[PDB]
Amino acid sequence: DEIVHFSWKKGMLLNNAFLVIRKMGDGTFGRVLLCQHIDNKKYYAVKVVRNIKKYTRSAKIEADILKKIQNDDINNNNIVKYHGKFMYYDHMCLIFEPLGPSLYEIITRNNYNGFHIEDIKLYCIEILKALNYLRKMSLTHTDLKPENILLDDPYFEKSLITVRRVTDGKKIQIYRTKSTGIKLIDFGCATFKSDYHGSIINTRQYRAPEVILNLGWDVSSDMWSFGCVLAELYTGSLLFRTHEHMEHLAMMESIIQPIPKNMLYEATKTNGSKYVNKDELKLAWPENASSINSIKHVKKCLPLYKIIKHELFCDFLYSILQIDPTLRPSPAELLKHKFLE
Ligand SMILES: Nc1ncnc2c1ncn2[C@@H]1O[C@H](COP(=O)(O)OP(=O)(O)NP(=O)(O)O)[C@@H](O)[C@H]1O
Repeated sequence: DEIVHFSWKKGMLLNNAFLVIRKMGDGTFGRVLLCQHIDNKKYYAVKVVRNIKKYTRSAKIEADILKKIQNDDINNNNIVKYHGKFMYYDHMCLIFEPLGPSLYEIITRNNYNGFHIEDIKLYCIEILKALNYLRKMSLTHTDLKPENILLDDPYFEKSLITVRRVTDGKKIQIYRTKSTGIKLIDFGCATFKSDYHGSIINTRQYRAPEVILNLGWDVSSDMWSFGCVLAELYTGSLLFRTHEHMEHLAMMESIIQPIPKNMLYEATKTNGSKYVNKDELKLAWPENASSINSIKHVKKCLPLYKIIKHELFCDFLYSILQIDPTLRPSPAELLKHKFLE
């Protein structure tokens, strides 16, 4: 529950500097409050991490990672501006720039309809600037999702526009934002090239095939998540609506492409073994399904080209959503794609 988070009140004075105004959002580890500094009058987003000692330790690592990637670009290379940290008694507090709602929240306000394709193009360019920078810093975010991409404008300036819905061609109204600038947040699980690599990364629905199949992962795993984000920005819904790995894997074959024979072979030697039919070198589907509903769910999955009506964006998305991680393009290469010109 969200009651587990830091107890606050309007008019609170944190560390003899920050005046609490309101709550901006909650995670599972931290509560983010909008604060005004009493010395400079500037506004900040203060993330108050929970009392627990293990979350304090990870927040320190998060602070450390954030500090390393702060730069002098105009838009901070589309990475959330981090200004420093302090302790409020037992609480770790991280100081950020104040940002607007997530791209997910905007989807929610738009009735889970996708953004207009013109706006998708611009969000895409801006997210890629951030990913290209992280690549140059040898950093894998590991938690790319529309919830972790915030609108640069904290005032959320928008107006209603008319769009033909992608599914049926029905004329509907959605919100277009004035600003198209974005910032990446939530660098807690972020991993440098030289650092330790965990077995499971990503939010389940944005998880890369090589992570699920336990084949080892690198910075190219972020690229798979990015493709899921983009599909969601277009349709307003998750590309992979699932809660278990086996179903998730079978969905990948129905929507994108069959899993490369070499990857299924390398999976038999790892913890991805339980997903592979060793003899036939194929997915253990529908053998290892959990119910008939799970099978009907995977059967109901349309291939990507039926979902993505735009031709250049479809080609763009297939480039990204490559099951083989070695075949995925880098952010630098994607910025040269015809769709973004
Ligand atoms: N700079 C910011 N400006 C405005 N809102 C923010 C900002 N940073 C975070 N938030 C909001 O606070 C929520 C939690 O931020 P986050 O850094 O993800 O917290 P966390 O608990 O450490 N990680 P997670 O458990 O994965 O959410 C986000 O989902 C946003 O809604």
